[PDB]
Amino acid sequence: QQSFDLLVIGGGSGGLACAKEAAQLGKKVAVADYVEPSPRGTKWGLGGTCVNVGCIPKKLMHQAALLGGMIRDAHHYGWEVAQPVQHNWKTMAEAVQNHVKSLNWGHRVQLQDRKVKYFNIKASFVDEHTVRGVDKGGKATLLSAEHIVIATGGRPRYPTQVKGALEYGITSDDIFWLKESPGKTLVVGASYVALECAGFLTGIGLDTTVMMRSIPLRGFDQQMSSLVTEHMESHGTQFLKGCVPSHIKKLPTNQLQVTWEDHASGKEDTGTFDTVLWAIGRVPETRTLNLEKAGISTNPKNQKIIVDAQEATSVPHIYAIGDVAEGRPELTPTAIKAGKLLAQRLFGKSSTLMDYSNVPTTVFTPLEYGCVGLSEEEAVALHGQEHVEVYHAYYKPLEFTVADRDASQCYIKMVCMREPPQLVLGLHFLGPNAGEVTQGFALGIKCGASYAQVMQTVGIHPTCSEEVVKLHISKRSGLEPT
Amino acid sequence: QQSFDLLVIGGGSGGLACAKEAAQLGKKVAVADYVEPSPRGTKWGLGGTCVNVGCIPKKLMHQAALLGGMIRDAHHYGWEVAQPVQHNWKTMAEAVQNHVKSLNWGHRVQLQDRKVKYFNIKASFVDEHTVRGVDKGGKATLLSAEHIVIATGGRPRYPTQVKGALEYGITSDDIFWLKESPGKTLVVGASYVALECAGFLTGIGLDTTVMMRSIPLRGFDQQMSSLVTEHMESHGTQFLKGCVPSHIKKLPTNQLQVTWEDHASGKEDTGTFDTVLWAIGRVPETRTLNLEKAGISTNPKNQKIIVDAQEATSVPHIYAIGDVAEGRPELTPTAIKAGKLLAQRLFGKSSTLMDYSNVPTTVFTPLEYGCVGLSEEEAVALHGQEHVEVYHAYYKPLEFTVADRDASQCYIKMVCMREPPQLVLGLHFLGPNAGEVTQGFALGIKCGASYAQVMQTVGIHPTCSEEVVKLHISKRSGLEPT
Ligand SMILES: Cc1cc2nc3c(=O)[nH]c(=O)nc-3n(C[C@H](O)[C@H](O)[C@H](O)COP(=O)(O)OP(=O)(O)OC[C@H]3O[C@@H](n4cnc5c(N)ncnc54)[C@H](O)[C@@H]3O)c2cc1C
Ligand SMILES: Cc1cc2nc3c(=O)[nH]c(=O)nc-3n(C[C@H](O)[C@H](O)[C@H](O)COP(=O)(O)OP(=O)(O)OC[C@H]3O[C@@H](n4cnc5c(N)ncnc54)[C@H](O)[C@@H]3O)c2cc1C
Repeated sequence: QQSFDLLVIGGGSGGLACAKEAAQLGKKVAVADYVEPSPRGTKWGLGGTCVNVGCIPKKLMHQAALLGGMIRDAHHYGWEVAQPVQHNWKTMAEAVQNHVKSLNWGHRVQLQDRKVKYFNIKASFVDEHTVRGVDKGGKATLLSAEHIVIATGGRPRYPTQVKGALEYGITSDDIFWLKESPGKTLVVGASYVALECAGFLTGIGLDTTVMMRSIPLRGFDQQMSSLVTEHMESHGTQFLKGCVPSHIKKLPTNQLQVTWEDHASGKEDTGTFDTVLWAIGRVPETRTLNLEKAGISTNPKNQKIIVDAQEATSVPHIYAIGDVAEGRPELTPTAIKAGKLLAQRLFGKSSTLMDYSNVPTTVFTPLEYGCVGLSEEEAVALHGQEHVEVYHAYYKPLEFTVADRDASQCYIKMVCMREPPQLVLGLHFLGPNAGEVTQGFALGIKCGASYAQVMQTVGIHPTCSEEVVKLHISKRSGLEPT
Repeated sequence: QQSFDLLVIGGGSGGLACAKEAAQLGKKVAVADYVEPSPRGTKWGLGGTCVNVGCIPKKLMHQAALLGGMIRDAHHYGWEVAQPVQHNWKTMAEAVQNHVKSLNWGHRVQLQDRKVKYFNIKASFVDEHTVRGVDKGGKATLLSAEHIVIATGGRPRYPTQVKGALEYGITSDDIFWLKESPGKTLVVGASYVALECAGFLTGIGLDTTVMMRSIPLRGFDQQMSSLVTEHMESHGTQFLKGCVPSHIKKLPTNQLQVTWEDHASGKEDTGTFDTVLWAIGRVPETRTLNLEKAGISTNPKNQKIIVDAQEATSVPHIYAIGDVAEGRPELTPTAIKAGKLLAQRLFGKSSTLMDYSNVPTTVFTPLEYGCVGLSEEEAVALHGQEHVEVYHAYYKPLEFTVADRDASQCYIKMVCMREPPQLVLGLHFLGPNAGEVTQGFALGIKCGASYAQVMQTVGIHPTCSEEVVKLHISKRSGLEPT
């Protein structure tokens, strides 16, 4: 159609927030969002990855597996539930998918009510102020605007040089939509996406195995990541440490013949699974954009979009947000706010910039891992072991006592500066409702909380989070942390 | 026996902490703890109210009822659990009680290892440096010490002028130990003790009714308390608003004939219940102390012990801690720390005082209510409506969506100062894992967090606590909070 004050490419977490805000600021906004299906042929509605194949489905299926543990615990507190309790993938999927759809329609209604022309068209630049797009039936349509915002996020990544890879494998995109149970599954990866999925899969009774080339959750505090995987294998998830896939052969039975190199024992083993999921990192969606045709530089290694402290780029009126923006953390909350504030800066008269420092997060694994601030190792790198004090503790959730469920791995460590009052650099929590616990402490770090203040902060008894506040044993002291 | 550097009357939350610390400071400590049974004849081990008839049993039975909701939700996520699932009080009680005992022995072992002579003797003063006590078989025993610490807490309170009261009623002390299901129960009270108990009782399938003379949770933010009870009656708990008991008659069937005045409708109705629990406030245990024989002044109204900012009293070497200390909040964490720090001050060389300001708390009702800082109403009283801004929101836990369980009452309000950056005065959370959520924010308030900082604090998605950080709609604005 004609032009708009603002045009947003990608109707997901970041983009939709930018549009809705701009639209709320009395500006004529337009958004184009197209869901190029997955190799396996999966596709979905408006809302981006988080809504359709990310946070939501993941968290809800995790909730499913958790409930399974809840039913065991149930009998300990007096609930005479017939223990031989099966779980069927169809019901769960049905339920999760329907909610996902509520969000699709929920967004369209929000875009309609704020009046934002929605073009389900996959964009690509032609010049510096215009884009061209195709649709379901494939037909061009001229679109331009003064300001443009790229919020195209990314997509899973397939392995290079692995026959059978595309032809038979599936990704995080396909799993939340499978029509029938994945049956026996092999998850290839060490990212949080990998761990979380094998986790709830194990939770719902599936034979699951994680294949890791090297270390777990690269990027996160290693001691905690270590504790996470240890909890997993101690509770059903099978692990293939130090292994890489080389090829997959489908059997006349339709099963998958996964062959691999085991760099930690022999040198090549093989297994048979019903599903093989590749969780090996994502790739920014810039390929199709023709960013070159618009003069928007991007960093070579990670095909992201180089950006300003104002999410700006090569061109002064073109901005990048979310998974595509280099440096920016791949989280839904940051993209939402970043884009929302960007709208505020453009036609809202605000001068506030997005602040990606100390962003709390939580990996939703069987035993949840929530953290905010510096990694221990990360802390000594910036200050030196000499100026860092680390308080830690193994604790036991009251609820775990009567349910008689293992408390190992329920560990908490708080990284502070050694000199008083000892500013807190990072907090790490491993246990039930980790995200629920970490959140509040994030405000503590954004405010500059100190260990001195932590000690003067009474706990809510009885709870797991109070343990965070009861921490007194440093690692330097050498004392037993239990 | 002979004297000790420190003598502690009452081996519970506050006292045991004081002793263990003093004992750890190389001082010879002694503690006397006697559990004068309840009118109904219930009694227990070392550890105080929290361990035996408070936080622990309460929280675990609450956990029981919660699991019941968890089993319903279970079917929605695909868990084919045979819905007609009964719950039996015997198993639960057995399980909860055994854990309670672990704490009894757990404490004795800690007192043995730190070497603290334990005299299961109910004390009473004779002079200013000595006490006299009786035991199981009742036999005196001379005990003195330079410093004395009174940590005798309190005990339930029976109604005055209500025939049938003692003869048939039970208290928070008796419920956690009942040998057989309470059957149909009537809870008389509006304190958190009252609500929490009728709550898990309803949770485990019992016909429960709360009888309230007037308002709920006097002392707490009224809007939130209102929301709490509303959630309860919307989910099984029956309410008798504006009623007072006048007499109880036992029927030849052993049931209880509760007669009462209904100041909100007729003027006198009657009901029949299996159990009647009086949750109408506690009373400090000073009666038996002969505080007069030692010259320790106490405030008339609340028979507590008047104290210094150092938990000191009339006499310079006698200190009071916990439920007996006037002004001090009746919580386990405060008593623990207060007593621990007191030890640090005496023979530890510390000059730090206990800080009872902004203590977070959480009432464990069907739908949990966690809060810290000022009550809204409390805030306008100290600053004036004119200088207070209140942000609020109704939200829906992701997990509630697929389980299809009502989100009403899931409300969050944050009371701040109106002038920027808008210091936060109090935070109120109503929903799942309230204590888990509130804790962290307590550190935020102890640090002086501001709403400006709250807005710059990214949330962990998806979680309930992130809602706390997403708050943007003020009450002044008049806008819809959903
Ligand atoms: C398995 C998994 C689990 C996750 N769990 C969490 C979690 O618990 N918490 C959390 O905070 N984050 C989580 N994330 C990450 C989160 O979903 C992303 O950080 C967030 O979606 C990024 O937002 P975005 O707006 O940048 O892009 P996206 O939400 O990915 O949206 C981009 C949109 O643009 C479309 N598009 C792409 N190219 C074009 C084009 N050329 N033309 C038109 N449209 C185009 C896409 O198809 C899509 O609809 C998870 C991710 C995965 C994969
Ligand atoms: C139903 C209920 C639920 C609760 N839930 C919570 C909760 O979730 N969280 C929380 O933080 N708090 C909770 N509390 C309150 C908490 O238990 C108290 O605040 C805490 O126990 C007070 O500690 P204390 O050391 O002062 O006294 P107590 O723990 O009460 O200990 C006093 C001890 O001294 C003994 N004693 C008394 N008089 C004498 C004497 N003359 N000679 C010798 N010994 C004597 C007593 O028998 C007892 O063993 C709850 C209370 C109740 C009643």
